[PDB]
Amino acid sequence: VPRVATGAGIPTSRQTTVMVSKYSEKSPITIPFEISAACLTHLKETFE
Amino acid sequence: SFEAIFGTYCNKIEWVTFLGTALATAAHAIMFHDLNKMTTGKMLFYIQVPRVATGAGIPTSRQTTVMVSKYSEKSPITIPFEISAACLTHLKETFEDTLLDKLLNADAVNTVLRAVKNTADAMERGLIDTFLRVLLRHAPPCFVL
Amino acid sequence: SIRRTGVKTPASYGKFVLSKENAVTAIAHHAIMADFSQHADRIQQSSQK
Repeated sequence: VPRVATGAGIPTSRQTTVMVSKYSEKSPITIPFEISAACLTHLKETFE
Repeated sequence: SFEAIFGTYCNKIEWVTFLGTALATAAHAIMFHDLNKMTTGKMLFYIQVPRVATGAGIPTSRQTTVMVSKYSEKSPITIPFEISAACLTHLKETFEDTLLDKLLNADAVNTVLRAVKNTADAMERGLIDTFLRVLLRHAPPCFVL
Repeated sequence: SIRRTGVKTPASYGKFVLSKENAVTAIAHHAIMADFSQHADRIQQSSQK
């Protein structure tokens, strides 16, 4: 903090050491996508 | 898991002096080292008067000699800084230096060099303060003037 | 005052990565200090730089 004091009789503030901690608020993201087991099969199926 | 502490960013604070601010035009800043011995700086002003007299029957107000004298008003400034006795000890205490002390000694050098330099900011900023408050405590409000 | 031409803009994500020096702190007492491989070099020098 910027140290300053002054005058005669004015109550002079002692120097202050400020240390602040700032955190992390966290969020997940998720999409599902569906592939049906007929559409899954015709990949690996490979008919005549 | 972590705690994930990231970088402790320092507040490098801006440094000002009395003359560098714009208030310096309102001041004629003078160093005088025997000033503590003074009492009341007392600029004497001798003023010659303008003169006009005229007419018949008009009372001619005689010539005038005016000597006004304005005084000095004191307002000293005083800031403390507070160095811990433990912080002064590590210049003298000085243990096994590796792994432990070379942190705490060289940081106590910094801590003392921080506050003494921060106090030099306070002596300047307090000089910004009281010179402003002198200009407050001698300026009438504008409707008076 | 609204003018739309184009702004230089980042195209890749940043990288934070746990060091071989830093990963043990996650294992020993479960924390990560950023540049803990770099704070240590100040400790064997003038500390608060």
